[PDB]
Order: sequence, then structure tokens, then C-alpha cells
Amino acid sequence: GWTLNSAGYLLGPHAVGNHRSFSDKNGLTS
Repeated sequence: GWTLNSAGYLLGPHAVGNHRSFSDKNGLTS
């Protein structure tokens, strides 16, 4: 049913029209 409080604290709605990139092009590693 719910999570918002319990398991939904991190889980939220998705944005339509906005695209996300992968974490392999940008980011430094030592």
C-alpha cells in the first residue's frame, strides 16, 4: 500500500519530459 513514510522516504514520483544521464561519463575516481 504505502511507503511514503516507511519505505517511501527515498521513493518519489518521476518527471515527464526530463531525461537523465549515466554515471560513466562524468565523475572523478582516485
